[PDB]
This record gives sequence, C-alpha cells and structure tokens, in this order.
Amino acid sequence: SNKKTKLIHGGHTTDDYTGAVTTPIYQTSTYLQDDIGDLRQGYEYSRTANPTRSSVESVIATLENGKHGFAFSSGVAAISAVVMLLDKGDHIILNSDVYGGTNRALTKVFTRFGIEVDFVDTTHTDSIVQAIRPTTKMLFIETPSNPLLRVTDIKKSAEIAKEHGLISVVDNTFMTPYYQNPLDLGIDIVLHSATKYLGGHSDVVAGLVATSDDKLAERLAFISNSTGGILGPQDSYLLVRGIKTLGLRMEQINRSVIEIIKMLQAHPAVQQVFHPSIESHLNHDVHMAQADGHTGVIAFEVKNTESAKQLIKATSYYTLAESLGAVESLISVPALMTHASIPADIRAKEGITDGLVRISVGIEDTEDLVDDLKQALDTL
Amino acid sequence: SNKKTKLIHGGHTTDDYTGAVTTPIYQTSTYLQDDIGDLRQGYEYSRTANPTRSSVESVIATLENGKHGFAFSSGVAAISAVVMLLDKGDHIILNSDVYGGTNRALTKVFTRFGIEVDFVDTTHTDSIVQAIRPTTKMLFIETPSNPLLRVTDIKKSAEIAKEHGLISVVDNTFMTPYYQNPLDLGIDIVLHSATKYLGGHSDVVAGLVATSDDKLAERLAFISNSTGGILGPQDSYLLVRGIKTLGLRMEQINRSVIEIIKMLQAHPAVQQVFHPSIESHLNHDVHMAQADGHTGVIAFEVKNTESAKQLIKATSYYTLAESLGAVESLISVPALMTHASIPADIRAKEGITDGLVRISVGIEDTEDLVDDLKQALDTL
Amino acid sequence: SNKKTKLIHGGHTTDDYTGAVTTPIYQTSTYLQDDIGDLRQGYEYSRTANPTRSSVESVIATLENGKHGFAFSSGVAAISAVVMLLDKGDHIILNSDVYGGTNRALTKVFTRFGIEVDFVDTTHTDSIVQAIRPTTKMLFIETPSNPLLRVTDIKKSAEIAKEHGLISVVDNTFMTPYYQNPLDLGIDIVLHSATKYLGGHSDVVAGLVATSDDKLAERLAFISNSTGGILGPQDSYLLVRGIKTLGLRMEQINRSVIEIIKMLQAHPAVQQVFHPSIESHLNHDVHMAQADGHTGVIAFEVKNTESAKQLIKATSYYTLAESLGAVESLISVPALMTHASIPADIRAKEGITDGLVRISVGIEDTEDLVDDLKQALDTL
Amino acid sequence: SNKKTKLIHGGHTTDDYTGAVTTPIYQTSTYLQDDIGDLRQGYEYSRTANPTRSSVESVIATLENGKHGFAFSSGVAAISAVVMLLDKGDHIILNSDVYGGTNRALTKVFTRFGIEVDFVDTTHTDSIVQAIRPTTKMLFIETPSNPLLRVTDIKKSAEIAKEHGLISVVDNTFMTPYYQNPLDLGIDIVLHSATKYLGGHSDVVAGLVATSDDKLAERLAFISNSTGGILGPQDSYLLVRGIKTLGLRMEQINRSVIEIIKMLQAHPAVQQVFHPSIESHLNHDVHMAQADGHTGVIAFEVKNTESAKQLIKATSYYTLAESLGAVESLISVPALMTHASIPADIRAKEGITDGLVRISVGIEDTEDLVDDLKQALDTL
Ligand SMILES: *Cc1c(COP(=O)(O)O)cnc(C)c1O
Ligand SMILES: *Cc1c(COP(=O)(O)O)cnc(C)c1O
Ligand SMILES: *Cc1c(COP(=O)(O)O)cnc(C)c1O
Ligand SMILES: *Cc1c(COP(=O)(O)O)cnc(C)c1O
Ligand code: NA
Ligand code: NA
Ligand code: NA
Ligand code: NA
Ligand code: NA
Ligand code: NA
Ligand code: NA
Ligand code: NA
Repeated sequence: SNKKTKLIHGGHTTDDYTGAVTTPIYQTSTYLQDDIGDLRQGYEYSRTANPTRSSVESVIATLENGKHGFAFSSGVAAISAVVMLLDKGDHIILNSDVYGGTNRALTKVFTRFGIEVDFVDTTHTDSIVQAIRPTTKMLFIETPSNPLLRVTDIKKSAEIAKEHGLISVVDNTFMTPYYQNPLDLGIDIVLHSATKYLGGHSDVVAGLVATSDDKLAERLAFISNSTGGILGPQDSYLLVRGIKTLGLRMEQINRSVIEIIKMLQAHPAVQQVFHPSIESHLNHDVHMAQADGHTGVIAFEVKNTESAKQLIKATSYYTLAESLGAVESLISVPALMTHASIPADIRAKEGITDGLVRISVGIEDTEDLVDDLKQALDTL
Repeated sequence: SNKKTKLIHGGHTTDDYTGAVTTPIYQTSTYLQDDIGDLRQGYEYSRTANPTRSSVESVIATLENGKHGFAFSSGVAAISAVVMLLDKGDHIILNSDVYGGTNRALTKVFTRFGIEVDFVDTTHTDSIVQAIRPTTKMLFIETPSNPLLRVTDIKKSAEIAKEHGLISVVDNTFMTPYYQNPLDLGIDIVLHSATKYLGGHSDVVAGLVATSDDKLAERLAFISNSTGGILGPQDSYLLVRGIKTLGLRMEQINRSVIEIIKMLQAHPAVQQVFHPSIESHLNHDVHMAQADGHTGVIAFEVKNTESAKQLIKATSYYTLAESLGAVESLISVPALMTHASIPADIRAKEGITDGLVRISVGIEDTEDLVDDLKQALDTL
Repeated sequence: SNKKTKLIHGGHTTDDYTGAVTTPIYQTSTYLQDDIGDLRQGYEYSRTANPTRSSVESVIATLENGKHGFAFSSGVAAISAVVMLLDKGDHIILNSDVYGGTNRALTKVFTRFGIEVDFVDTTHTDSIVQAIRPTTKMLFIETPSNPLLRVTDIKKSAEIAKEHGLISVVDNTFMTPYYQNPLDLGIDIVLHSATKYLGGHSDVVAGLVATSDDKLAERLAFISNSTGGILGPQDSYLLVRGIKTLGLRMEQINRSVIEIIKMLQAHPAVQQVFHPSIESHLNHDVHMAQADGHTGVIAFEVKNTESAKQLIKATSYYTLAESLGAVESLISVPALMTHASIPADIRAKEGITDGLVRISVGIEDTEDLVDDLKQALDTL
Repeated sequence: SNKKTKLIHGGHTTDDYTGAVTTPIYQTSTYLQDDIGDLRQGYEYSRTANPTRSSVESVIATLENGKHGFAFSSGVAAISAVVMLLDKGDHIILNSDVYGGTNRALTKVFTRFGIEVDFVDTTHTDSIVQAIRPTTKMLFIETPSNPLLRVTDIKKSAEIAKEHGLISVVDNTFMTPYYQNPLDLGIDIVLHSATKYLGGHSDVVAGLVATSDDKLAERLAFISNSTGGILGPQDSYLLVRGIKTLGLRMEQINRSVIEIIKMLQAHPAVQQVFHPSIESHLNHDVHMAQADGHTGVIAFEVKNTESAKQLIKATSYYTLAESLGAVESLISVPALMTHASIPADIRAKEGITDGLVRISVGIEDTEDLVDDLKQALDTL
C-alpha cells in the first residue's frame, strides 16, 4: 500500500525453500541440471542469472513500478549498458551538466565507437526539440543534476521522446524511487547509482536499471550477459538490506535539509543556495509536480577557497569524502574535487565558483547538523 | 622461488596495518580524506580502486610476471574492456573456435560500434599474416580452445603482432598462470575468466587481466573506471583465497587427466579423443614448448546423443552443469548445450558431433574418476 | 551530541589505515608479529581479539555509556558468559518471567554446576530484598519482560545490588540503548540479544555486553577467551551496519506502537492489552522515569486459539515467524510457540491465555499496520 | 569411495532448491512458518539451526564416519560444550600436555563449577586405569599433542572408556579426518579446532564436533542451543569451502614434512626432533596403526633463545604468527609464546627448552621449504 510498507514487502526477498525471511546469498557460479536443458528454478550460470541478484532486480522493478530490473557492478556500468542499446551513427541528447562520469564515458569512450553526443540545457524542454537530429535515438536526463541541482521536466521529456521515436532515460539517483518515479511519467528506462542512497551505507558500489518495456528489457539482458558488468551476490544482498530503511533515511534527510536551508539562507557568510525546494529555484514548480520530496544534496556559495577549506575543518559532523547518500553527512568542494580540470574562467561562468560547497545530508540529528554547520560558518 | 611457493607468497595479500595474514575485505565505497586531495593510502572511491581488489590485481600481475593487474566482474567484462581499446574502423583477428561468449560479444555487440572481426584458423600462424589488413589493430588468441582444444603458437603470434604493430592478447583461462605465461613469450595482454580454475570452487564470477605495458595499463584503467565492470571486494577476497591452492589443484587434475586419457583411448565405445597431451594432436610439440602442464578439459566422441546422455546418467562422480575448473568433475554435451543454435550439418563439419562429450576434470581421487567413467562407458 | 548523531559517529567504525568510511571485515584468524611478542596494532589471534569485532564492541560500549564491550555468537552466549562470573554455591536472583532461553540455561545447564537460581516478582523491588541469601552474588533483571511486558525499577535494583554486594545485570534487549541505559542508573553489566533490534534486519544472531567496571571487564574477557563464544567478523560488520539506523527504526516503531495501541484498546474483539505506555500498566511511571521511549513488542488478548489463528491468517503485513525487532512486523501466539510445555492451567494462571497474541511492530507505514490489524480483528 | 572423492562429494553441500553447486549462505535469523509449528524445511530460528551451518555439520559427520555434526564459534567453544556434558562432582581425565586453552578452560573455568580434573601421561594407557575414580565420567585425549607430539593409543583408550562407563573424547585437530578417524576406533566424541587445518586458510575461527551416539548428540544439541556458541553462516560457508582441498593440502604438507625431517636430523645445529614419523619416537608404531599420514607440526631443538630468534629472522618462507594449519608455513618458539608463564626450570624439565622451535608446515614447494630452513640453520 503506502511507500514505507512497499519498501518492506515489495519484491521477492525471502526464501521459498526454507522460509528464511531474508534473501540467501548464492555465492555460486553454476547450477546442477537434472537433465540437459532442464533447470530446477531457471538458473544455469550466475553471469546470466543469480538468485540473490534476481532478488535485488525484483526490488528495483517493484519500487519504480516497472516490470524488469537489472543489477550492474556500478552506476557507470548501468549507464554503459544502456548506451550500448545504440549503434555507431546514433545520436544521444543529454543535459549539459550531467554527472562527470557519464560525460567521461560518452565523450571519451563511446564517441570512439561512433556514438554522437549533444549536451543541451534541458531546463527548457524546447532545447531538446531543437537538438533532435534525424539520427537521434536516445534522450538521457538527470534531474536534479550535480552540483547545482538543475531540474528538468520529466513528463514533457517523455512526451518529446515518444513523439520523435526516442528511448527516454532518467538517472534517478538523487531522488531515489521513494520520491520520484520516472516510469510512471512515460520514461522508457530509469537507472540509479545504488552506490549512493539505495545502498545507503557507503559500502556497496552498484548500479540498478528498471523498465516496463519487454523488448528494451530483452536487449538490456542480452547486453548484460554479453559484456558482463553484473553485480555480485554479496553486494546484491547488502543492497536489498540497505533498501529496507530507504524511506526512514530519506525522511530524516529531508527534515534536516529543510532546516539546514533555512539556516544557510539566513547566514551572512553564505551567498547563493542551490536546491529545488527553494521557491525561487528554476523549475521549482516542475520538481514539486514530479516528485514528493527532496534530494539530500545541497550546494551553497561561500567567499572563496580558503573559506571553503575553513568550513570543512571547523565542522564536527560533516566528513570530507567523495560519494553522497551515506548515513554520514558528507562535504566537498566541486571546484577542487570534481571540476578541477575545467579552466577556472569556464568554472566561474558555469557557476562552479571557488567557494561553492556541496554537502550531502545524512541521518544525524537535525539540530546537531544545523548547529554544527552554522557554528562553522560563524568562524568566517 | 618455485611455483607453489609463489602462489602462497607472491602479491600483497596481508594487512600492513594490523598484520592480518589474509587480505581484509573492504566492503566500502569511499574514503576519508585528511585534506582535499590528500589520500591516506591512495584510495578515494572504490570504483576507481579498492584495497581488496588491489590485492587480487597484484596476485594476477605477479603470477603472470606482469606489472599491472585488473579485476573485472566477469571474464566477458575483462574481454569487453580489452576490446574497448579499439575504435570504430579497427579490425581484430581471433581464432575461429574462440569461446562462444567472446564470439557473441564481438559479432553481436562490438560490430554495431564499427569494430571489424575476422575469425581465422590460428593453428597455422601464417593464417594470421594473410588476414592482416591495414586497419588491423588486435590479435586475440585462446590456446587451447573450447571444446576441441586446438593449440595456437603463442610466441610466433607475439612476433607477428610486434612486426605488424598489433596489440596481442591471450585468453589463458584453460591453462592458468600455473602452466602457461603468455607475457613471458612477448604477448601484450593476458586475460582469464577467473570464474573457472583460478577461483577453483565454482563460487565466484570474475575476470582478470595482466600486462607489463605501462601505456596499455593506463588505457585499461581508464576504461575500467569509465565503464565500471569492477569485481567487488567479497569476490576479490574469495578469488585470492582460491588461488592459494591453484598449484595443488592443477597437479591433481593433471594426474587424473593422464590416467583418464589412457582409459578413453583404450575403450571400444570411444572414438576420437581431443587433448593437447596426445602426441598425435595438432601442435602437440608447440603446446609442450609453451606450457609445462595441461588443462583439465577433455573432449571425446561416443556414438550419438543417446550414448552421451546414458554416459551422463551412469556416472556417479561427473556432474551435469555448465562452467569448468571446479573441484567437482563436470560433464556436458556441446552439441546440445553450447552449439545448439548451429545447424546440425555445420556442427558435424566443425567436429561438434552429437556424441561429443566434454569433461572438466576435478580433484576427486584419480582411480575413482577413471573407474567411474570407464564403468559408465561399459554400459554402452 | 544527540542520540541520532551518536549512532552515526560514536565508536570506532572507520579504517585508520586507508580511511575507509566503514569497518573492514577482517576475515582472518591470526596476525604477523614483527618480533616475538611485538604486535603491530595489538592483535595476535582472532578468538582473543579481531578488529571487526572490536569495532562493534566499541559501538555498544559507547551507546550504553560504558567502557568495555564484548560481542558473542548469540544473546544466550552473552548470558552464559555473564553467569560464568559465578562459582558453584553462588546464588542468582532473576525476575520470574525472564526469557525462556535464559530460564532454560539457568535451570537446565548451570544448576548442574551448582549455581542456585531464585525467580522473584521484581515489579516490587522489596521482593529482591526478601530473596537475598548469604550466598547471593548476582541480580539479573529484564525490563520490560516477555510476553506481558512487566516493568522492573532499574535504579532501585542497582541500589539494592550495591547495598548487598551483588553484581547487577540488565537484559536491555527490548528497549535498546536508544531508549534505556542501565549503566547510567548504577547497573554493573548491561547485555543484549543483538539478534533483535540492534541488528534490526533479521540476519544476524549475536549478543552484546557492556560494562564500566574494569575488573568485571577483565573477568568477562577471560571467560570469552576461554569458552570461546565469539561473534565472527562478518556478523560483527552486519551488526555495526544495522545499528546505524537504530534511531530511525525505533522512532518509526514507536509511532506505529502508539497508534496500534489506541486501535487495540478501542476494538470490541480485544480484551486486555499489555504495554508499558498504557497509563494503567503496573510501574508505568517507573518505565517513564528510566526510559524515554518504548519497545515495539505488544501483547493483547483475543477470545481463544481459533481467533488468534484467524488473526494471523487475515493480516497482510504481520508475518508468522519467531524472533522480534525485524524491519517486518511479526506476529505469534505464546501459548502455542513459547509456553506450550507449561500445563494449560498454569499458563492461564500466569496470564498466557490461549488467545494471547504478541506482535513485534516493524517499520511499515503506520496507517497500513493499524488498518491491516484492525480489519483482521473485524473478521472476528 | 576414496578419501579425495569423499571430500568433494560427502555431505550435503549443494542447494536442492536452485541446484546451486555450492551451499547458499543463509545470512538470516528466522524463518516464515506457513502455520503455527509447520516449518517448511525444519528451520525456525538460526541459533537452533541454520542451513549453512547444517551443511558444514553434515560434512564433518561424514568425514569422521559419525552421524551427528555440530559447529561452534571456536575450538574452545566446542570443548566447553563437550565438558558441559558433565555435572559438579564429575571427574575428567586428560593427557598431561593437552592444549593450553583446554588446560585454561578446565582448571580456571570449569573447576569453579565443581568439575574435577586429572592430568595423566596417557602415552601409557594403564596410567588412565590408575587415575579412574568412582566419580570419573570423561576421558579426553589429544593425539598427537602440542608441542612435543606425544602419541596416545586411541583404540585402547576407547576400550578402557567403555569398560569403566566413560564418555571418550578425542581432539583430532592435528591429524584431521583425512588421516585419523577416532569414531572408527570406538571413541564416543571427536572434535576439532577447524581454525587450523580444516578451514586451511587462516581465515575462520571455528570448532567442529562429531558423534555416532544419538543420546550424546541430543545432549550436545541441547547445550549448543542453550549456551549458544554457534558458528555463523559465513564462517560455515568458508569452512565447507576450505575442506574441499583438505586432502590435497595434507598430502603436500606430508611430502614437505618427510623431507624437512630428513634435513633437520642431518643438521649439526639441531639436537632433538619431535614428530611421530621418526621411528625412535615413543608410540611410533601406535601412530602408524591408528593413522595413515602425519600432522604438519614439527618441533626441534636449537641451542638457545638467540639461535631460535636468528632462525626466525633468517627464514624467508616461515612466518612468525600464532595458530597452525595455514597455507603459509608458520614458525614459533613455545617457551616464549605459549609456555612463558611456566617457570623456566619446570619448562626445561618438561622439554620446553629455550631453543625449542615449532614449525607448522604449509603448502609451499617442498624444496623451497627445506632449502630455506637449512640455509637459516647454517647461519647458526
Ligand atoms: C503497497 C504495495 C504496493 C503498492 O504499489 P503502488 O503502485 O505504489 O500503489 C505494491 N506492492 C506491494 C508489495 C505493496 O506492499
Ligand atoms: C618464487 C617467487 C618469485 C619467482 O618469480 P619467477 O620469475 O617465476 O622466478 C617471485 N615472487 C615471489 C614472491 C616468489 O616467492
Ligand atoms: C553526541 C556524542 C556523544 C554524547 O554522549 P552522551 O553521554 O550521551 O551525551 C558521545 N560520543 C559521540 C561520538 C557523540 O557524537
Ligand atoms: C567414497 C564415499 C564414501 C565412503 O565412505 P567410507 O566409509 O570411508 O568408505 C562415503 N560417502 C561418500 C559421499 C563417498 O563419496
Ligand atoms: Na555494463
Ligand atoms: Na511506458
Ligand atoms: Na568491462
Ligand atoms: Na613485452
Ligand atoms: Na559464552
Ligand atoms: Na557504576
Ligand atoms: Na560452547
Ligand atoms: Na561407537
């Protein structure tokens, strides 16, 4: 029924054989056949299918209201599998500020195989319509994006993609299926880096893909089985386990996010704040219309690099590390950690200033997170 | 010094911090940084590098006398990573009977990205010289091959590849680094499905790649980090653990292989036997010159399909399952399980007759394996 | 600072060596010594100490405001270790309705070793004072108890134990350290079956013990190392991981508990309800004074056995299984599952009627749990 | 049939449900019941029984030709469980040089519970007959013992135990079931620290117990379920996995042991050598009669402490660590590491001289181990 119940009871995460209330870990590569071609439960070779991986695939298919799930060894392996639905000469549209690893994959790997890439500002969906070529086959959208949390209208992107015969894809990592369900809005394929919120505990690298389209699912299964970027059984088990508390974790994160944003907007040492919950944020009404909560990623401007580093050193509960979606609150400086190969002038033009801080809110006590960050800002 | 010692002490498989005599399992995605960019031990994000995966990478680099190791989520993910060293328009030569999954990957995935594929009979290396085009960039060799155990001259293939400016690659799965070291013979890249002998226990799906070439290693690392088919830490740990007994397991397997072949050649219900240890086998002297033991895969002909199935049902210690390299002895019928989409007439022409049986010898007692298979053959 | 923050940042759960933000899994039995007796980080043999187990021990010591933690292979192994602080001839006082496994251990195992056991109704603490003999050495209290949730005054029990020279022990399983901290009230030893709420996910069997007493800690460490009921590293890791969400899970559980109790008290098919939050419950004010939340275990009476079974069959979200503290809501019938060896007449006298149902509230949506149970009760 | 085959195919180590060729890891605490008391496959609570633990229990029962297996969280937890078959006032006979942890348990823990302990030199079995009291209930034998490898006649001990109504117990750790089967010789209970050879890889702490006696098995199961020192599922899985190569590992170890002993006996810097394979060793013919191979533990005398430490520093392939039975060869000095609390004069009297070295032979190449140790001895 309701979402928190669906997280516990949706998907197949018990053992039919023994009744075990958690998914067994099938640390196995192959399976006894009673006769040639006769499989007991449909398993014959773990790269093709493994029952622990099937459990996590059924969870992601259920949570996104799809019919088919796929579990990959990382988020970028999920993205690579989806991009391999195309051939040389095909063209894909992505939002201009897509995740750095996606950018790297498309422009440094798949362009050598004749995939053509166009980055457009999808916050205005008519941009997509202008960029469509006769060879365009895929539309790939992240919303909200990193690190400035730009919002793209999912339902209009789905309509444009249907009209022009495109496979539509949404990277739903930042929102999770708890708050945003692209397949319900007409999107063909939804994917996640489960390394972040879904696993939730900073201890699994994994990607997840869901679809409702039988034929796209067939093509994805073929690509998974031939290029072999499969998630292993132990990581599948830890993913299933982490997803159980997704609802609780996202709601705690959202409570802290609201309070932290009030604090950041009131503080003298903070300039602009980027987050889709701010009413002045571009496409705020679009976000509210397609999601019913918020990501825990917030970006905000302090004066300069030295202020950003002082902020990191003065906080007690914000940890300096890469990734996001942990139970710990994480802090980072994009201009130094993810955008440092961009020339400084272009960085400044795109909004990645030297004092742009990104925090990923965790599940610590709201008042501790607000107070800690405020007292650190006070030292500037 | 000697090989069995190198299996135990080669590579880095202890913990420098606590002294733990086995590699810790770093079930983690990210790492504390003391200052922005300052990494304690060089780790920052597990997709890029994880200390358990690094341990298994150092083992495979040591065992193959290379300098760089890479661990992938499966054998075909290793092969896909290596093939992505090429661009559209590039051409690769493979042996004609390469593994079915490699065939599938090249001709159903990478040809859609403009990679051109030519299959040649590499048992005569001048075949390679005839097939070389101006666009050829890679030579990819399995030796011995599946299921007829055709042998290709590794050192001459390396020389041809150097002469014509080609990246040379050997799939060394069947022999393992215990018996055959392609990098010592001039090959650029060696790879393995560690799902088979290296893991040794039918419980990990994994691929491993080693090279001595700094720049190829750089390109492989970039591809691994951008397409993300990484082996997880638990599977890396189980791989490191399984490799410890590789020498013992391969020597037991080889003792049984010799005795089983004597039995098969003497038996009236058995026609041809395929294995590189038979002196009448094509390129037997080449195999003896580049390897110092034998794979545990044997193929042999019985009369027909019904005889093959009766053989499977009458054996007590040969298990019907896919894969090879287990501690259990495995049995299968290629014409029904791996080549069943080939038309029957072409199957017969290539040697995949309806009574072709493939066994993968395990580590059971030699006399039990010989006696069990002989008494099963006696029922024909 | 606050409890939800302490759950994330208390204890040592990162790797000092690599910076990994989660505790490495030291799947290892022994450790390199640089010289005889010179240990790198103090480890020499995993039964004596293992770094993953040390991580979970430091978490439980921190959460209970103790100084020493101990991790055992199960809750009853923790209890057995604590009972082995006594000698033959020593006498221990327990509350009369202590957990069945504790009862079994004391009266069927440790009485054969000369430990003398007296069960008393500790809801009136002067009962304890009457039962104290010259040979009494230990006072062992569960509060609240199973399945009728009887409450015992912890601080008065601690005072009585100090006055008469007794080791005081509280089984704090039902409340968890999130809501009740016996060591803060003068108790010598606190213990838990971490199989329940602390692990939280129905996937680890484990016990945890904390103390602030150096000499009791020394004796516990000696007993642990000599009788060897240690928790393994993988289970320690999963425990540390599950504890991160303890605060979120307990607060969700408490919201549902309050609403479910309102429903149960209003329903015509339900007679008595047992839970310390009910103001008419014995020692309700004592519970409120020593805890600041509630267990998720509730017991209530329906008419008879057939009604209880119909209740189980009509619910969609209450699962029939043993244990408690899962993310799933669990349901059971004590008279049939935990007290079925007691004669029926004594069962009825102690309150374990044939229609006594026990539910363990999970983290599903509150409205789904209330509605599901109410509609099941309506079918009676 | 033969032993190496039995290691692969004995016991239940596949999944009946999916056909998985390895035992699934049931990381679970509890199990769905279809109706109250109706268990799908007999499981209801993992402390009582877990399917991965059952798999390893069936392996040890098969390998020792028993009917019931039990898996404990460590070797000393297995020993404690067996000792808890007795009551206060009962008396147990052990060999005088029993393992230090067993000694510690009996004389520092179980004597406080009224168990009476007598240590006797069981190398002459009439010693046992002299020590039998009217209260004696158990005879507990290690053969061969640590560190001087004293041999006790198992079959005569079984006969004495039957004659006088005693439970007979053999700690079979050093020999493993591959070479010595006490239950075949009339012993009631056999136990192992699986931390050593059975796991084989220095990565599991575990104990294993087998018996053929239904009523002793019932009592052991009750003790296991009430005191709760159970092995966890991941450690059970790693045990099952390690046991597969036990035969191969023990045979390699035995080849190296024979050659190393020839070298040690010829070397001028080495005085006495202790190992049951030496024909002048006490009860050599008894060992040959009850076992058909040898332990990998060897002890030998050098001049003094400084020589022992120089030996440790000069070896390349002998690792200084505690435990034994690894794939790595291990070295230690008992007088400094296991007997350092004994006064020096009593140490010298019992044979634990300051230059007594103990090595545990691993599976490195025989010639490397012989040459390395000989060249280290040459530096004295
Ligand atoms: C509640 C629930 C649903 C509801 O799905 P929606 O389409 O979001 O309404 C589905 N499956 C399960 C198992 C549920 O518990
Ligand atoms: C024995 C040994 C070697 C030997 O390497 P080769 O090139 O095969 O001679 C290398 N490394 C280690 C750790 C060894 O033990
Ligand atoms: C908040 C916090 C505490 C506070 O402990 P109390 O005694 O409950 O106030 C202790 N340790 C850590 C790491 C904390 O974050
Ligand atoms: C070979 C074998 C046996 C033989 O047992 P013994 O009593 O030692 O002869 C038993 N079980 C299995 C499964 C075997 O393979
Ligand atoms: Na992929
Ligand atoms: Na659709
Ligand atoms: Na790959
Ligand atoms: Na080279
Ligand atoms: Na214990
Ligand atoms: Na105190
Ligand atoms: Na025990
Ligand atoms: Na017997």
